Amino acid sequence: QSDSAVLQWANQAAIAAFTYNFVNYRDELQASSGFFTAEGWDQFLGALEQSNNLDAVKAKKLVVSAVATRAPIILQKGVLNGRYSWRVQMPILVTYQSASEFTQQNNVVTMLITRVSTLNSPRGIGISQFVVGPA
Repeated sequence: QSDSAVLQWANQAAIAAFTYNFVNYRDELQASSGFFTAEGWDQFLGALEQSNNLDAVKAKKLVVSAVATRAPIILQKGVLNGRYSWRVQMPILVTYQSASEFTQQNNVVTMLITRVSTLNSPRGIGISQFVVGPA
């Protein structure tokens, strides 16, 4: 598990979460579940639920897409609760658009990636915590 291996793996992860539309959101959602640890997935869902973004896309029939504003960094790394973790951070530009609309947001995604058995996640690592903020 390289630091760069985790960084990129964390790069796809973030962008994937903001790549879906009102037509396929269920496939896209469920697809990116491998990216997450057992609880990181529960956390990610709970966060989705609380946000409306999804209801917005479904309602206004939008196509979400995102791109990395800057390169992802590792704020801190090392053992957290007997599991080696990386706290990766990266800004993105989300683009909620349709035939009628076109919005953009500047977001900062922060993920806690930890090590996990390859018997459940062939990669070896997983997002234990996915957290979005503005600017």
